[PDB]
Amino acid sequence: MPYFLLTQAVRTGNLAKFNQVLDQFGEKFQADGTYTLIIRLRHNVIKTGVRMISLSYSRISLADIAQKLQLDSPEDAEFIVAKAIRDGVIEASINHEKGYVQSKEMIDIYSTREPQLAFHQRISFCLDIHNMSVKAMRFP
Amino acid sequence: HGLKGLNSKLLDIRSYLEKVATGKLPINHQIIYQLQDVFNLLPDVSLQEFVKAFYLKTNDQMVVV
Amino acid sequence: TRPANHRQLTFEEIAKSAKITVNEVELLVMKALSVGLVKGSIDEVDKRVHMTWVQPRVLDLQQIKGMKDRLEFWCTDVKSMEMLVEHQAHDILT
Amino acid sequence: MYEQLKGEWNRKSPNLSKCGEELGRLKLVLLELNFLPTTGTKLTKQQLILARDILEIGAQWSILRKDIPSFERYMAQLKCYYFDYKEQLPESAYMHQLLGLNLLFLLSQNRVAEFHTELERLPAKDIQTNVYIKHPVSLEQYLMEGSYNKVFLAKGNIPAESYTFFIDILLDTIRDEIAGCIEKAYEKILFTEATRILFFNTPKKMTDYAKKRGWVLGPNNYYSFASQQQKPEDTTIPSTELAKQVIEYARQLEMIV
Repeated sequence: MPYFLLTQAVRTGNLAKFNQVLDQFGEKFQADGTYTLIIRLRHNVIKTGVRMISLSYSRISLADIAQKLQLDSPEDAEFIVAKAIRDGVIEASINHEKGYVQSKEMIDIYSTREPQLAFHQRISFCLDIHNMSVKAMRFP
Repeated sequence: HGLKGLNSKLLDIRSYLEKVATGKLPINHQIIYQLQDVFNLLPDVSLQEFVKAFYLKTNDQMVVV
Repeated sequence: TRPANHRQLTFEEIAKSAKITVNEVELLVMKALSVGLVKGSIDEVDKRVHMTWVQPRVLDLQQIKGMKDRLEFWCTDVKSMEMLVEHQAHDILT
Repeated sequence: MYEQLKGEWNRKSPNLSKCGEELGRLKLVLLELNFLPTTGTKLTKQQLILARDILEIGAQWSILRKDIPSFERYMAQLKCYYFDYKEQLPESAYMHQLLGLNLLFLLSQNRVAEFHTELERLPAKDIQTNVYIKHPVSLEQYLMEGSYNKVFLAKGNIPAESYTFFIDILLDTIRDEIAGCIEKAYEKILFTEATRILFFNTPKKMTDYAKKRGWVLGPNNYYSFASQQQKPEDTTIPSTELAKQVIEYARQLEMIV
């Protein structure tokens, strides 16, 4: 009941409920030893939507993300987007010439260059299963 | 040892044009470099389409893994 | 002059060095393909002329000197990277 | 012996010789016996009462003179005295602002991972009371989301001592980071954008970032060049090491029987 209703308030843009259920269920947070969420998850209260928008949209104007994050200011919304790309939350870029915030490029060389860098571990893990099988085989 | 002959034929063609660029023996104008003039144009390594040879490398890898 | 380093020659270099007009560089290279001293191809949206060349002739001792340096780079690439393969796969060689 | 507990503390300390007397006071206390076991014995805790107090006023005189390796030196030994295993040790009334000096210093030099793991030893003083500690953790919360300006509008409110020798460094390491964002491909603006983004309708700060940074004022137009690299690629570079990996595949198939 605390944690399911916690992420209930996180997904919506409501902070008054977020502060209410902190006050309601803080003593349960005392038993779990997790006081520190209130100081470090209020960061992601504003950063969850900008992760959600930049995954949905592809080439957005900063004048429209202000009302969509209900921040009512385009001038600091540059800085929230600047902090998220600084933290590597979204890989996107900003056009600071006429107000464009565009996302990344298309699906990349993922079909060509990547998959052997997953395949090397799976060779090495499965033959070690074959090695650990054969070495521990014959006790009689 | 297939590649140990690749430098062995290379060290022989190394020694020949050292002693004819030096200029000891007369330059065979007919075949000794005119056939090499044909040779020295075709190690084509043009990248950005031959880079896309390597999902077939992933394909040859995929059956192994 | 450029030995297949970037042999995709642009049209203005031919039109200047042959001092021919721009519209006649295509009829000039189709003649050289018709004779058979070159086996390239022609792009026209970029107007760059791709080159594959099989006609040999004399090469005037100074170009052996540059051919030596390219053969010496060719030497240490073959030699050292064979020592990499042999030292790596020594125990399954026999 | 028992050297000037409030000698030149209250009015002024322009001293350099009492700094040597404090230097000798360090040679007195830390050569008495030790402070390592600390089993019981309030009588041998009595010099531990004074050893805290002389390092508190040593940390007071350190920030009075702005010595950076010394200030972490006195504070670590003070934190080692709150690392006492048998802490009877009545509450010195300077502790909360002393840790607030440490909380603000370690915030300023970009020890942000060390910042939050420092906050574990504070049970409930962050919420109930203690504006000496509540102010830098409200400051770090302002650095969290997007709120640069609430930091600089709470600049004119320190309930503690002046804190100026830390917050001059703390804001300078903010200004160059936003300068580090604007020294990217963001090409040209005017002084009024340096007034809005950076701050400060004209002081000599526009001279400060003309000489430190670039930002030459042209025909009422600044200039910042492109910091974007060329990205040299071949993407057949791993041809050696991929040829290495397949060798130990068959080497681990054969040869180990």
